[PDB]
Amino acid sequence: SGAIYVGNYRVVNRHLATHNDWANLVWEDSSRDLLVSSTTAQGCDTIARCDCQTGVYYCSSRRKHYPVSFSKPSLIFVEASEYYPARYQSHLMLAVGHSEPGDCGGILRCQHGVVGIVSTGGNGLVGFADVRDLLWLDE
Ligand SMILES: CO[C@@H](C(=O)N1CCC[C@H](C(N)=O)C1)c1cccnc1
Ligand SMILES: [Zn+2]
Repeated sequence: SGAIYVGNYRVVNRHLATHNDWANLVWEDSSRDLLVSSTTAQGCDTIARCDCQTGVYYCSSRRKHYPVSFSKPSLIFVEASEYYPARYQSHLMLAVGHSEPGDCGGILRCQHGVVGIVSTGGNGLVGFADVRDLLWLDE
């Protein structure tokens, strides 16, 4: 679990969105595994606006933050899970690291701010849904 809190927005994995998220919906995209809902209180996270390929992510199944090198956002084939069939997920970045079911939502960040959140795992790989192109999160 986990979210990004920027401005009056909450960014979560679409597959983990709650009823309150759907009832206060701003934007959602199944192909990216992202959903954004509106919040009453202002958040403290800032979004990175950069081309970094190195950063640090939070892994809840280890209680640890790990430094990683990650690929540029791309269209990647992801295996069937309880939440989606096997399909192509867009705007996804991969790295080598631990990610098991429950780690979705952990933040990946670089020197400029939040880059994205954990969205996929297994086999010693972790995938992150990028948010750096969503410029509207800053206004
Ligand atoms: C977070 O890791 C899970 C994962 O990749 N999922 C399930 C949750 C939905 C993910 C997606 N974005 O399509 C895929 C996972 C699965 C299967 C095995 N190990 C780990
Ligand atoms: Zn950066």
